[PDB]
Amino acid sequence: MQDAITSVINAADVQGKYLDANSVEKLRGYFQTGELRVRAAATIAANAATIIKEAVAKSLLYSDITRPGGNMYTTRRYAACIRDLDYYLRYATYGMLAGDPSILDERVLNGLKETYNSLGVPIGATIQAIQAMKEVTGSLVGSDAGKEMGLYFDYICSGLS
Amino acid sequence: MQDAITSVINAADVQGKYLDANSVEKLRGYFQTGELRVRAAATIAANAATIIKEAVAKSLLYSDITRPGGNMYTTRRYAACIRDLDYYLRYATYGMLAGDPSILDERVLNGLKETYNSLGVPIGATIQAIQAMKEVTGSLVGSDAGKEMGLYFDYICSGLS
Amino acid sequence: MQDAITSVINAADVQGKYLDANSVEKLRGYFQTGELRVRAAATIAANAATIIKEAVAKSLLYSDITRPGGNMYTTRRYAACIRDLDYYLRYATYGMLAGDPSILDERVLNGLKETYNSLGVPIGATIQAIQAMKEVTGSLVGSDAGKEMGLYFDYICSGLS
Amino acid sequence: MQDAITSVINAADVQGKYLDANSVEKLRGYFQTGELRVRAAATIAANAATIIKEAVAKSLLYSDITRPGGNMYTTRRYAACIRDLDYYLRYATYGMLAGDPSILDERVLNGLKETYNSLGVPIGATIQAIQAMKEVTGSLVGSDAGKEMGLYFDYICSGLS
Amino acid sequence: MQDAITSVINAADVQGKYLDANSVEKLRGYFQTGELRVRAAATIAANAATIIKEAVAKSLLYSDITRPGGNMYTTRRYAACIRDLDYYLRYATYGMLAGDPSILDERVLNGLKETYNSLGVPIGATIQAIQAMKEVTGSLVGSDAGKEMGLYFDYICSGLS
Amino acid sequence: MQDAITSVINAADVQGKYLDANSVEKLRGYFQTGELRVRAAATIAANAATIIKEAVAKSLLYSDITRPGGNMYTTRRYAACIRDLDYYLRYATYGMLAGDPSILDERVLNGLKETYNSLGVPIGATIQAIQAMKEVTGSLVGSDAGKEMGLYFDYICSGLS
Amino acid sequence: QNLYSIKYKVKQGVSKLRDQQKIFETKGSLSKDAYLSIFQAACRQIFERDISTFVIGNEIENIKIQFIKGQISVKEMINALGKSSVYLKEFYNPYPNI
Amino acid sequence: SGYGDYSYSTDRTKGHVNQYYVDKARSRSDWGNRNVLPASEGDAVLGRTAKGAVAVPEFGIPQLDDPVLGFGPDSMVDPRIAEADGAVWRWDAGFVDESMTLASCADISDEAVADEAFAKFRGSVLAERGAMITKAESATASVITSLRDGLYSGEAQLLTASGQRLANVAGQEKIATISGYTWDGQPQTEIPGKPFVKSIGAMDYMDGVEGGDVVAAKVGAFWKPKAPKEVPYKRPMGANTPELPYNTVPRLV
Amino acid sequence: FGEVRVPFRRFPTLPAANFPNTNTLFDKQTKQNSVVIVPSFKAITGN
Amino acid sequence: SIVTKSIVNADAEARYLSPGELDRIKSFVLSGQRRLRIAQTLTENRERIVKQGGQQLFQRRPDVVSPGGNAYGEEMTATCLRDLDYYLRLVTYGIIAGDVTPIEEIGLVGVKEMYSALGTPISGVAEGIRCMKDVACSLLSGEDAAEVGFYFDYTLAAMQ
Amino acid sequence: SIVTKSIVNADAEARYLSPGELDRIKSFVLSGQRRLRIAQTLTENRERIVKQGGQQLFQRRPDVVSPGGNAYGEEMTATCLRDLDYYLRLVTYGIIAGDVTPIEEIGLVGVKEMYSALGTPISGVAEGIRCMKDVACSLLSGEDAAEVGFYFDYTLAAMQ
Ligand SMILES: CCC1=C(C)/C(=C/C2=NC(=C\c3[nH]c(/C=C4\NC(=O)[C@H](C)[C@H]4CC)c(C)c3CCC(=O)O)/C(CCC(=O)O)=C2C)NC1=O
Ligand SMILES: CCC1=C(C)/C(=C/C2=NC(=C\c3[nH]c(/C=C4\NC(=O)[C@H](C)[C@H]4CC)c(C)c3CCC(=O)O)/C(CCC(=O)O)=C2C)NC1=O
Ligand SMILES: CCC1=C(C)/C(=C/C2=NC(=C\c3[nH]c(/C=C4\NC(=O)[C@H](C)[C@H]4CC)c(C)c3CCC(=O)O)/C(CCC(=O)O)=C2C)NC1=O
Ligand SMILES: CCC1=C(C)/C(=C/C2=NC(=C\c3[nH]c(/C=C4\NC(=O)[C@H](C)[C@H]4CC)c(C)c3CCC(=O)O)/C(CCC(=O)O)=C2C)NC1=O
Ligand SMILES: CCC1=C(C)/C(=C/C2=NC(=C\c3[nH]c(/C=C4\NC(=O)[C@H](C)[C@H]4CC)c(C)c3CCC(=O)O)/C(CCC(=O)O)=C2C)NC1=O
Ligand SMILES: CCC1=C(C)/C(=C/C2=NC(=C\c3[nH]c(/C=C4\NC(=O)[C@H](C)[C@H]4CC)c(C)c3CCC(=O)O)/C(CCC(=O)O)=C2C)NC1=O
Ligand SMILES: CCC1=C(C)/C(=C/C2=NC(=C\c3[nH]c(/C=C4\NC(=O)[C@H](C)[C@H]4CC)c(C)c3CCC(=O)O)/C(CCC(=O)O)=C2C)NC1=O
Ligand SMILES: CCC1=C(C)/C(=C/C2=NC(=C\c3[nH]c(/C=C4\NC(=O)[C@H](C)[C@H]4CC)c(C)c3CCC(=O)O)/C(CCC(=O)O)=C2C)NC1=O
Repeated sequence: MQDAITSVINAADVQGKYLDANSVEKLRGYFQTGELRVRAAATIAANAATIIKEAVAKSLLYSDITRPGGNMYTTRRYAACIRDLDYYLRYATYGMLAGDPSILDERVLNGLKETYNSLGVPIGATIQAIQAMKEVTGSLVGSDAGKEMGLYFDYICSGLS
Repeated sequence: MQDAITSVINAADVQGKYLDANSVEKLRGYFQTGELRVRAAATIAANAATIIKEAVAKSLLYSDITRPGGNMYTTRRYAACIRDLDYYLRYATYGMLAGDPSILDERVLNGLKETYNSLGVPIGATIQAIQAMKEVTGSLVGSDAGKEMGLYFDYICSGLS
Repeated sequence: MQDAITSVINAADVQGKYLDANSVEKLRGYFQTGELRVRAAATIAANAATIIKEAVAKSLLYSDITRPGGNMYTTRRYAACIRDLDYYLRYATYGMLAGDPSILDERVLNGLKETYNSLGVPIGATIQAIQAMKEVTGSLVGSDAGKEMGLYFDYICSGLS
Repeated sequence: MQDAITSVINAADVQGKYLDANSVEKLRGYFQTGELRVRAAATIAANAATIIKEAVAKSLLYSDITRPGGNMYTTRRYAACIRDLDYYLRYATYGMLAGDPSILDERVLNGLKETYNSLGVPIGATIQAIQAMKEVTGSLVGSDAGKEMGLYFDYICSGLS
Repeated sequence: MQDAITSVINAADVQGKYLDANSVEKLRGYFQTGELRVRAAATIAANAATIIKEAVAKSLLYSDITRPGGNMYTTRRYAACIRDLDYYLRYATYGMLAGDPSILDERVLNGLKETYNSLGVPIGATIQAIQAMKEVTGSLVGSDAGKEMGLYFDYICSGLS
Repeated sequence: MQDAITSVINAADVQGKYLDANSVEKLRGYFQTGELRVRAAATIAANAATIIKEAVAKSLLYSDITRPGGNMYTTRRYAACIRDLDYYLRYATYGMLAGDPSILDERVLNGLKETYNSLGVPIGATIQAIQAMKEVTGSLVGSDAGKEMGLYFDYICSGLS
Repeated sequence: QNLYSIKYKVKQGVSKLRDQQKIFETKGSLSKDAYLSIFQAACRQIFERDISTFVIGNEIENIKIQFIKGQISVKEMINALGKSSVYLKEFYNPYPNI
Repeated sequence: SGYGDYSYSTDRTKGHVNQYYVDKARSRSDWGNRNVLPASEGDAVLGRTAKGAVAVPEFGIPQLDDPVLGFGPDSMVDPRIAEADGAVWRWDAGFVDESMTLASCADISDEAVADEAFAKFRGSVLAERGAMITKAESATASVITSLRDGLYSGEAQLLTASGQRLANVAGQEKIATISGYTWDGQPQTEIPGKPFVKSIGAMDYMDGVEGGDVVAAKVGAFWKPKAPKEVPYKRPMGANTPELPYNTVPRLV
Repeated sequence: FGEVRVPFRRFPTLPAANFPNTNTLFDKQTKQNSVVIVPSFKAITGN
Repeated sequence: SIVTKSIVNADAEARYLSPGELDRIKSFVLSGQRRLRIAQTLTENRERIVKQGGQQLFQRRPDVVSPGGNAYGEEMTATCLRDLDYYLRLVTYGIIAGDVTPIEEIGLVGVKEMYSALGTPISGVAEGIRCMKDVACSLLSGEDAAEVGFYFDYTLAAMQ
Repeated sequence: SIVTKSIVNADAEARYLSPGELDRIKSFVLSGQRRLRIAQTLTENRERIVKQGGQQLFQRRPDVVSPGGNAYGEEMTATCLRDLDYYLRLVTYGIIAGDVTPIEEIGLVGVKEMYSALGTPISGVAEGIRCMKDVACSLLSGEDAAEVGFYFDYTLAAMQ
């Protein structure tokens, strides 16, 4: 994984360069938003279970997928999918704190579509549940942190589609 | 391709045997149901377009796959998928007339999952469209012919999954 | 793994249905043959070593594969192949007791052809040894149990070819 | 192939959206640089042979690969490799005009590493010749167009490595 | 394909060398045996059908493979295998004339084991038929030409095993 | 692993043969060169570090791969590559002592190209470093032992390319 | 240099995962939470994920209580974990011996 | 796939193994040295039975046309039929063995063997069923007490969302209240000095409510009331009085 | 690992192709596919 | 299923089924007929069982249907009765299988996680299952009721 | 980076970042501005730092540039100054990252192996780094020089 600072340092180091004015620009940009990022991460850690509960209730709780024949019918499957949503929320929070989606590429999206296709998990319903989670999360953390979190939520949805 | 008669003759010939009582049993079984098979094949040839139209309308016509971003969004993709459904119906009719799914293995299922995976065609939606087509086809041809046709429909769905 | 009872219950549960008359038909069919199945499994457990010995003696004991250059020339290879035949017999017995070949798919046939191809094990000789074992096993257990066991022996041979 | 305009229109159409302010941003960005792109493409079309000649002279003209034993020793191989370099330059020019490297994926990089590996063509020397061509091309077209062209040159080198 | 002369010229050319005393040694060696090679090739062209007939009669004509269940039971399979033996004899003659087995690698052995394994053709019986053909061919052409031909016969058998 | 003696014994044993005159020919050939092989192996064990140092100095020490951006820029990568060169030298010495490159196939070349491709290690530079090591090693051990060692050096380079 | 050339050079590597790894182990005088989070780290290594989605709850309870009390070492807990009914159901029943 | 189709399964042939001491009966001299006898009537010598006799056309002309007299579908099988073809000897090919026939096994519709049967089945599974139930409630009591004793309330547990669900369970079932965080992420506390300080009173010292609202929670020795809990006296501590410093207070430790 | 440490991923260097096989094992998610990564090592000439 | 579990437990040890396991399979296939009869009786009296269990639950736990409770309202009460019907169906499956594998693989593994994510008190589900157990055992004979409650007790233990 | 290291150390334990780790990330992002200022000052005075460090090294270790020494000749002296510039750049990276991860992952892991394979005395490199440390700390304030030498000291310790 590499955060914004690591990415800037890598871009400068891969050219044998010292950190010039543009690197300082990006570094100041990250340092100004770090405190908002910490606030949002704390608030999201506070209310993870309620966020997942509300997203599931608004997205797929009463649809036909929770009915016999659906992919998430039995109790095993319901528990597995809520665990998946918890994974997505936690990794989106990591990406928001780091300011860089490389952790999502390395730890989440690598081989996820193939696993879901082998298992038979519907991708569209998953993307819609992540979109509903984006709504609740932006709601709870306010506009700026919600846009920051929605960046990585949309990153996960694009990597999954 | 080999039908029921060809399969019985092959099983007898691969042992240097003459057609004994069990071969006669199977041959009589096929000869008794042949006329029902011809009736069903004629009726299905009569109403192929309406069967495909009704299956598409009940399975994926108003879902999100037909909207922008969906696999069959543009007109090219819609036409391609209805052509695919026509293929499936015609080959299921061939298999029902022959009483043997070997034509499905040789002409349909061979390398189909790999083609769909390279193209990005959703397999679950395809299997569900074939299941909806099974409903309409059994509906139109009555109970016995519908079970016969559903045998090969389920064969295609199992070979695709 | 799923036996006949598990398969019937799954077919009924995947539709939200209660066990109707056809499920009762299949369940009675399994319950009537269970005692014969137990008898055959006991007799096969009694004489596994002699069955394997006689099958090897009639199938590949004096052929050229046991001579220098043959796949099972050295003592390592001879022991490995007799262990393989023991595996096949034990898993065929499991499948006969369960009345369902899914254990053969999950525990035996999954990736077996690829392993044999990487090792260089001749597939035709293996299938012929399994066919010879089918003869001795049906011989020892009588006609009905021999047909039951030969079902799963032929299942293994078809999955291997 | 899709250019910048096609990519923006596709991103908007795959969501059922009208072209909003961000699409206008990207479209204006392409329209502002189009004239510089046309100038660079004309200049590169003017001096393709001299660019290839100078890149070959600075990269691999006197190395050991042109001597007996090296790849491209005989006249057939020399002509084939200069034709390859002409291909790379022409397709990089197409990509620079389009503002999108999808043509490189569809018409150049698809199955190129495998062809070179089957033929025995050294990949490192090819990448170095493309890098030398990038120098001369940026030299001839000036700084901005040289960075634009170097984008697609590096795209080809990354797809080849 | 490359014969003895082509191989010597290639070994000399791949080092930027002129043909020195060792190349002259090999070239004289080939030129001395060329006339015997032409005699043997003519005699083998004269009696190809009888050679194949006698090899088949001594190797697999009355075995169980020509019986129902064998791989060469029906008339299609018998004709196919005698055509295969004709291929082997003709290509061994080409290799003997050229003094180099590279034609066997390029035109015969490339993907032959895989084709035979997919078809189910027994490899041991094929190797034994080729060995029987080696006997008759050496018999008909005399000792020196028979050793020359047996070199390439054994090359084919080793590439097939 | 199998040396020259093991290979001869295996070729004789795979045919049920006793060691005849040709096996004696090969065995005498190995026994005559064994003492030279031991001398060369001792001398190479004496000067491994200096051989690797001189090969690296003549092949890639001042090129651009050791600068920022190049593979082996950082100290980790430099140490890793010199360890790789030590591996190659030690295994070439093993192969020279054994008179058989099977140890190189089993312990070195198996899955090496794939590892280097996943890591991004340039194959051409590696082959050139091995070629430079071949020069120094032949230099230090004299003509005959240098040709012996160069056989296995070229074997590694061909297996890597 | 540009984004394509830089991204290629930044990725050349074994992976940063090798540096970015932490080991668990029992040091002297751990409390009972410290024992719990070590047990939960074992469940993620031997079972590849948290157990609660594929167990009832009463399957490895006595193994957890035993390790939290300091009665068994880490190696004994891992050995007992690998020969539980949970490990048999997840990584033995659905696969071949190979 | 067609008619003449090769299968390893249906290949009874020594072509994949080279057993060159096996072919088909060819010469008249082959009957004394290599071949035994045909195993069926398809493999029989042309125009003869499997045993070597001339094949006769198996059926006659029915005398005695009559439904009550005369042979019919109700007529019993004469025992000398099986004696005529030699099927009564154990070395014959058609020797029937009824010990492994399906007809020899017990009917299941018969109520009698069914009730004889179920008791025998329950007798085996009783012990294992009881053991598994005992194990389940053991696990439940263990988790109730480690919930009450502070396990699962460390903040490393309260950070994960499954830990939060377990805390909400412990609260909802009235087992114990776990002090978590406020909505903005700060730790809850009743006294603002240190974090996670929870309330007390009137239910931390009540018994029989260890697993309240949990259905049939058997924790401890539920089969009896507990000892009266009285020891209101101080024992002098010999060599174990905590020695503190004089003229000062142990600040902290 | 001794008796105090929990096992971990362990990027190997010199078991001769242990590196890429170990990488494929750990880089795949649970139940990603039906493949067997190491059905056997391809046969060498000899015994 | 008993046959399946015997086969796996014998498969791990790389041995055929010993005569004890075969004895037990035999005893099971012999009792299959009364197993099907008991499953019949429980299966086709499902409406009364669910209704009377729902009553005993709502009288024992008025909070769940009190204003705001998890099963508060028409729809939530219907959903809770749906859950009770689910578990009765699973109990019939387990009765015919001869072992709690069907009940435990469907409806018991991860049940605490699901009901915690839904906000439902698991003790209420346990109470409902106990009430259904009493109602269902009221309709059976002595030995039949003993054998049938054998599975309700396991479902209650797993749902603590 | 401090954020990265906190994230990995929290990831191994399968927990979110505790309030201490978040506190420390907050303090880091708040000090990022003076971190960038210090990196500025060290970055754009690189020529004098490398030159004056090279002098102090060559006066303290005349053997390395003596006739035959490792850095003997124009080219070798230029290469040694190149190495000193490498390490100054890495120190600036570490200053902006807030932790020695950039310095240690680039230029410290396996440095002894590299310099032993090159024939360079590692103690000479340590002397050069110490001289550059004094020269660079001369241009900073008290607290800034203290925080900047914090990384030179780590680089020296790793290079023993
Ligand atoms: C086969 C095993 C199995 C079970 C058990 C299962 C349960 C299950 N129970 C649900 C809801 C529910 N379940 C209840 C149940 C209750 N409320 C109470 O107060 C009582 C304690 C309890 C009834 C005894 C309620 C109220 C809901 C709706 C919750 C909501 O939507 O807010 C839902 C979400 C909606 C739906 O029914 O599809 C599932 C999936 N799924 C399964 O596959
Ligand atoms: C860290 C990144 C990461 C993810 C996300 C991941 C997912 C993952 N999801 C799984 C299953 C699953 N995932 C779901 C999820 C869903 N069902 C639905 O209908 C919804 C659309 C969706 C939830 C939103 C279900 C139901 C299963 C169980 C499949 C089964 O039991 O057959 C499994 C199989 C493992 C097991 O449960 O035994 C894995 C490995 N692994 C990872 O390493
Ligand atoms: C972007 C290019 C594009 C087009 C054009 C498109 C058309 C399209 N038109 C549809 C239906 C339809 N379209 C019409 C249209 C008409 N009825 C009339 O009498 C008129 C002549 C005409 C309106 C001018 C009707 C009535 C239906 C519904 C038909 C039915 O459901 O029976 C449907 C099926 C349901 C749906 O809308 O998802 C598709 C996919 N899809 C595409 O991707
Ligand atoms: C085996 C077949 C074969 C040929 C023929 C061959 C030719 C060849 N000629 C070359 C150069 C050259 N060749 C010439 C030749 C000439 N100048 C004149 O005015 C005369 C007309 C002519 C001599 C008769 C010159 C001057 C160069 C160097 C050109 C330069 O570097 O600018 C080069 C580039 C440098 C090198 O020699 O490696 C190659 C590869 N390569 C081959 O593999
Ligand atoms: C199912 C289609 C089919 C056919 C027809 C078939 C024929 C066939 N005929 C054979 C031999 C033979 N066939 C004959 C037949 C004849 N001699 C005469 O003069 C007459 C004209 C003719 C009899 C009408 C003879 C003499 C041989 C033995 C030849 C020898 O061994 O030299 C053989 C070699 C030995 C063997 O029988 O296995 C085959 C495979 N195989 C097949 O799969
Ligand atoms: C030029 C090099 C070359 C060879 C050798 C070659 C062989 C080859 N042999 C084939 C079949 C065959 N080959 C045989 C051969 C044999 N059966 C036996 O029992 C014997 C051991 C053996 C003869 C010695 C038979 C029986 C078939 C037919 C398979 C079938 O019809 O299923 C086929 C399938 C094509 C067809 O007949 O439709 C090919 C392509 N192709 C090539 O390009
Ligand atoms: C016994 C046979 C065998 C070999 C050869 C082998 C190689 C091997 N080389 C590796 C890395 C490496 N190998 C190199 C090598 C080079 N860089 C260059 O520029 C040069 C061209 C080349 C040296 C000549 C480098 C730089 C790495 C480190 C990659 C990284 O850190 O990202 C790794 C990753 C393990 C690690 O260092 O953590 C393995 C497993 N393994 C084996 O089992
Ligand atoms: C970013 C981390 C990093 C470092 C540090 C690094 C060092 C490095 N130092 C080198 C050489 C060298 N380095 C020195 C250095 C010295 N001589 C002395 O006496 C002094 C003690 C010392 C200067 C302080 C010399 C003389 C050479 C050339 C050695 C030779 O070519 O013989 C080389 C080979 C040529 C080159 O510079 O490309 C490398 C790769 N590479 C890296 O990636």
